[PDB]
Amino acid sequence: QNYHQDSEAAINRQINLELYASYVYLSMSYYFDRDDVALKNFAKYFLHQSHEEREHAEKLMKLQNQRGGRIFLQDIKKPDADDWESGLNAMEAALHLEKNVNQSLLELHKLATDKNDPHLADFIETHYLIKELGDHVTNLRKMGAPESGLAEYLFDKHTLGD
Amino acid sequence: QNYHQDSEAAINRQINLELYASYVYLSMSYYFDRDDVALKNFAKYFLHQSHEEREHAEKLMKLQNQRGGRIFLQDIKKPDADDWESGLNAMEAALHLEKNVNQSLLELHKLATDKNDPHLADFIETHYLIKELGDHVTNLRKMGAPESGLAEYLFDKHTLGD
Amino acid sequence: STSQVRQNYHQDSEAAINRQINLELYASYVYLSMSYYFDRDDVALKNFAKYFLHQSHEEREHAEKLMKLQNQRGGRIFLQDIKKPDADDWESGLNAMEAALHLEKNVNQSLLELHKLATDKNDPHLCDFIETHYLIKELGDHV
Amino acid sequence: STSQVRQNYHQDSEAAINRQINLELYASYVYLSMSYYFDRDDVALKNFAKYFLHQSHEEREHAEKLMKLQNQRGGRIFLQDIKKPDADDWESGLNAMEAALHLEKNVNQSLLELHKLATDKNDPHLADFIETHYLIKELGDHV
Amino acid sequence: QNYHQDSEAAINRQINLELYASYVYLSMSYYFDRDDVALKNFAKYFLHQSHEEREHAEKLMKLQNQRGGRIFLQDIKKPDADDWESGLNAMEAALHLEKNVNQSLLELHKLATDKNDPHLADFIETHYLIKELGDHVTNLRKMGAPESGLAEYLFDKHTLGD
Amino acid sequence: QNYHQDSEAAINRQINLELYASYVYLSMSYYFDRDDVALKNFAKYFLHQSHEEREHAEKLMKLQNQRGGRIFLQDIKKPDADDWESGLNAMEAALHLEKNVNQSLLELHKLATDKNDPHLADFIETHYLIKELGDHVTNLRKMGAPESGLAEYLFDKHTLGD
Amino acid sequence: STSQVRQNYHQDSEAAINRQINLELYASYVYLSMSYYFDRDDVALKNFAKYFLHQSHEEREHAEKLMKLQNQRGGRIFLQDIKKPDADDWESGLNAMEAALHLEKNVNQSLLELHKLATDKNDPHLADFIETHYLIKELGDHV
Amino acid sequence: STSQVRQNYHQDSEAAINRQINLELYASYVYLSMSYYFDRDDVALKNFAKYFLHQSHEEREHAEKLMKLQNQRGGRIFLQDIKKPDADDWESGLNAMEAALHLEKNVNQSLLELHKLATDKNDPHLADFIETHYLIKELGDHV
Repeated sequence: QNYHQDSEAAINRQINLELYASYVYLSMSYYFDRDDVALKNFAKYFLHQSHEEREHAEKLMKLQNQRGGRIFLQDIKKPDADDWESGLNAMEAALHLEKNVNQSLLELHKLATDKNDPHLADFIETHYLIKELGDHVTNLRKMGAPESGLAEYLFDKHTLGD
Repeated sequence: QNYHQDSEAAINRQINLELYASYVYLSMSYYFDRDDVALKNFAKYFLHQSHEEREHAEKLMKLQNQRGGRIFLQDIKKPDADDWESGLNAMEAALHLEKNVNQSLLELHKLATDKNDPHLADFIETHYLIKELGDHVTNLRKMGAPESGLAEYLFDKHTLGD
Repeated sequence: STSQVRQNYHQDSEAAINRQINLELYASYVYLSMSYYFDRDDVALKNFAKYFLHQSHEEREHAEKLMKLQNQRGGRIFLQDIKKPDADDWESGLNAMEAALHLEKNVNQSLLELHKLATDKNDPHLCDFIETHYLIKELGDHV
Repeated sequence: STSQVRQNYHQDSEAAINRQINLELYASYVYLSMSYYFDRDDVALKNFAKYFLHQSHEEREHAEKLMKLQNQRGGRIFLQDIKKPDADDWESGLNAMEAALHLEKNVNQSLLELHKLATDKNDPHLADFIETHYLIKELGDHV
Repeated sequence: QNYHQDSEAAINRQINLELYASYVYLSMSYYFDRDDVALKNFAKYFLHQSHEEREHAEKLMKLQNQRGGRIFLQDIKKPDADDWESGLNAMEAALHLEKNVNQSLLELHKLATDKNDPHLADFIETHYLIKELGDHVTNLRKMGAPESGLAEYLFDKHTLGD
Repeated sequence: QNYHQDSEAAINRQINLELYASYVYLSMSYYFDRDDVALKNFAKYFLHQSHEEREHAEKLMKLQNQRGGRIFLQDIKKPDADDWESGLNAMEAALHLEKNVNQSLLELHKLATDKNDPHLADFIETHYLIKELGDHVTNLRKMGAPESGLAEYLFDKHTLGD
Repeated sequence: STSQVRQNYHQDSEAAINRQINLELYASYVYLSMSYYFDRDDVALKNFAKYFLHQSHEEREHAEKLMKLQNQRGGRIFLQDIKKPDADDWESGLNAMEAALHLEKNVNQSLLELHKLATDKNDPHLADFIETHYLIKELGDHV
Repeated sequence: STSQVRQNYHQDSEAAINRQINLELYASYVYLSMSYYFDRDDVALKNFAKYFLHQSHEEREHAEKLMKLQNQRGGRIFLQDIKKPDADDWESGLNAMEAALHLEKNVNQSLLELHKLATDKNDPHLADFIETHYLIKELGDHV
């Protein structure tokens, strides 16, 4: 059967993908630590979400070795840009990103049809992480975002603080 | 006496009416829970008041039966619209709403002339809600909004968060 | 055009959800009116009055969960009229429960229907949700 | 033009409230006058100063209940001069004192007036408010 | 001596004055209670300061009666206007007002030269009230008052909410 | 050895420079207390940081007397301007300053090469003060600073209130 | 021109405060200087070290009380240079002591001067301040 | 051009930082690789799995300490690819349990080298930071 070698190939792509997002969210994070962006909360958000997607790839690697399979590590590609211009654009990307990262996670459940259903837990949390990202893109826009640097400052404070 | 069947008839209009508002209020709530709107505290506001107009119509049916009358339920008409445009518009509406809802709740008391004066507590409450409603429509207009999506955001947090 | 958060969510589902919403909403409305049959002195079963007000509120929350699901996956909520119960006077000993328990079928079935439609369109998120939101609504007696 | 919140609130009540605003305000002013007398050395009845300052802040509070009602039904508050009180024999043994009851009568009277005006115009809200507020305005002295 | 009648007549003009202050502030307060400028929190500001210039005139009449003098009560003239236009113009007036309230309070101390120095504790608190008024006027001006009605909202919340 | 006289000379330049830092942040501090400026939180900032650079000079003199050195005090010169224009331009000066105050604190360590490394602990916080200083300049410009004076009001409330 | 908040504040008072701000600050600079003479191993009077770091902090808070009055009355704070103390190597640390004597005197003096300039220009607020501030300042030194 | 917060930070130091940012990020990768090496049913050394997940996060935090120093001194963070755990041809018990020896060597070495460069460019803050970061790093491998 290719089912056992198709599915151990999927855990690896996701592991190298859920690790990628880890990188991007980290690159994003310290784009906001820098003095000429200086939105300490934007930093705190992604950096947490960066840990979340690290802890998420780490579960994939423990499911692999449980299911007998083997762990094929690939280069963690550097994100597409290291200057994310704006908060509104950093969100537009992490949205585009958790969506492409969620594209494959789906191909991983329709091809497993486990009785374990192990990952199904982290499939629900990625979806909670998408609506939150859309909600965050919408507010920035109406707030005459993104250019109004005022708008981003208040969102840093009143949305990424509580 | 037509008085026993007038009242039981004005009760059934109000029951279906105080029902409608709940529906209208539920529609508004999840018009803000949707990602192109994204004002959770708006969403939170109406879904409490929906429950409160619901709690208000549940009393009406317990009063009907307390009075021995009969409960003639009518269709809960779909609220006029499913997209409420802006926060400011949604408020202007439920102001139009709880005002027209009060109009017959007036026709109800004057046609009653009870010794029990039971709904007088809820008559006293439909009025606190209307003052608050204009109070919210006014703060919004002067905030340059709604053409200023910023405005609606800030109100979402500063007035609808405490 | 398209909502910025939509994924693997097929158009036949977005509609079927909105079907199940007006449904469950109808379910709150009959369950509601029902609690208030038993409450009339002609009946006087605070027990059975009591239980149907709760099943009204739980069915509405169900509606809520669904709505929050709709907007969660980027689909739009198009409400319809919550039709007045085609029932009118439920009444008698061991009564109208028949017309009552019934909807516990058509509600639950429309869900299992939704369950097969999700498997058809390979939407695993939708599947788990409905399975969580069928098991729950299970329990029939007393519940 | 019209305030966005008005409802079955007849222009006569709006003027009648505002007239009850200046009245309670005058009532506060006089009670104050009376109060700061019992304090003077020629009389030195701190018991009475005590009651008349307290009632001084309570008729002012009354006044505010009403203004908060005014802006609540949607009407506009027009304030007038608080006329000086006619009083001086602010002292004695069996006198002057009650000459203030004329106040408790005319105050409490203009209220019952406002109550019949509510009932003529069919504003059950204004009515239950005036009734609560007059009953609140209870009887005279206590221990 | 006219000094005994000088001072006891200054106490009265003042009693009639610090009373006026109370009245104006109370007029101001419920201008922000009404539905066309629903501010609430402003409203809490002045109505407390009306209490503070009432309890302040209440002390004046206790002193007159201690200093043997007499209490000559004059009309409480209606405030200059019963519409204040803008939170900005409410503050500006009370600055001007407390400024004219304080002018005479000076003519009251310079013409007293007591050993008791009674009112000198209330002369120090009307100055804390003057700096704080201009502090509220200044912030509102640079906010862009009034029109940007947006300004008066934020000031309402972030200045008067704490 | 000139070393004992170059280092005891470098201690005094700095004592007369971190003292000057104390004087600028005070002249800054009470330019915000004034009624036509009135940012109570801006004031609280420099009046605490001003305390931070007076405690900083008091350590220098105790180290001068510890290493046997002698304390040569100079005039504490009046700061460049006693009217700082804008919350943003005070931050640009205090930044421009803490960088020139740190320019010499460097020459003082490269010329020291202790086994004690006494002022090494204070070098690590003058750098925490600069990153922070730029972080606030950038939000201000950013916080769409300045012009719309409001910017500075929100920054006074939202960044400097917590 | 004029600040929106000034009253009965004469342009002389405005200037004599500012003289009083530079003074007190000069005091904090000398008292600071003194503490670290008693701190040097050549003197090793920690108690006198100790007493004079506290006199420095407190004559600086003084200056701040004064600045906050300036802006409180509506005048403008024009700061001058805090000159070095004429002192430097208090040989006999009694020279140190005699320095402060002529300091406590010139300070307390400029204050009492501010006191009669206030009586001159009929500014009862400025006067009560300087008085509290002088009484505060009095008190020899136990300790 | 230039960031508003840079001071005596030679561009040499800025480049040498971003190298150690990719280096210490690479190390998060290997230790992870190793860690889950021991978790496989074939090795079953939970203890070693556990310790390498610890050192994966603890060197990735290191990475952050660095980037945050970067943006502290005013320099710009440019990530590189986190190369795979080169892994010549290894994954059986008792294997390149080394690997990490040379890894810590090249990590701590590149650190120690960075110490010589601050000393050359007279950058005491960068030098003070790394001595701590290395001492922290030292002591560990065991027991």
